[PDB]
Amino acid sequence: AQYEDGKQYTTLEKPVAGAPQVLEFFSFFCPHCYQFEEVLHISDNVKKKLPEGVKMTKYHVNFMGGDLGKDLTQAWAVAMALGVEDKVTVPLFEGVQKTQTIRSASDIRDVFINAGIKGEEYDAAWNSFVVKSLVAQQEKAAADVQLRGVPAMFVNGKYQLNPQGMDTSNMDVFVQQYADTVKYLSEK
Repeated sequence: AQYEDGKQYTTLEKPVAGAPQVLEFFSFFCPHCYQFEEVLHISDNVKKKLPEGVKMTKYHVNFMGGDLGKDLTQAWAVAMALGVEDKVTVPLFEGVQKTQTIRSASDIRDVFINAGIKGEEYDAAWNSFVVKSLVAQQEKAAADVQLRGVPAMFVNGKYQLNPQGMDTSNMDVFVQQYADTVKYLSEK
């Protein structure tokens, strides 16, 4: 064809029932994720081309950066609860990978505070049970797909984006190609 299994995507030999339609996994420790977010804006360009009535889900993972990694997964859960993903994603990435000023849960908190979230409000969420189930989801969803690497995108629990089998000479072209593949899989 033009879109072949094993080429721009792979198929899960054990499909996942009830999965979010589009599901993306990242880590703030993950350099390609930094690239995916900061330079390419993958998640944004995928949105731009998805049909809609399509919901997009992004989760963080634990298996990178040990103790801090989990803290980051809890923090991302807080981001989701307060609806502030848009305001912390960049400063988290740059705190972890660029400036390297994030070394403790407290430093993570500083990003939120500087992003305008209120101390009381952050700590509240941080410890809230709603956040606890949101950590659970992120771990469950990753668990439901054998996830061992990031970035990673899944479409309806049956197809996994395979960016390695796509052209990278031109950034914009890689993104378009990525995005369109997501559309195609969406329509499958």
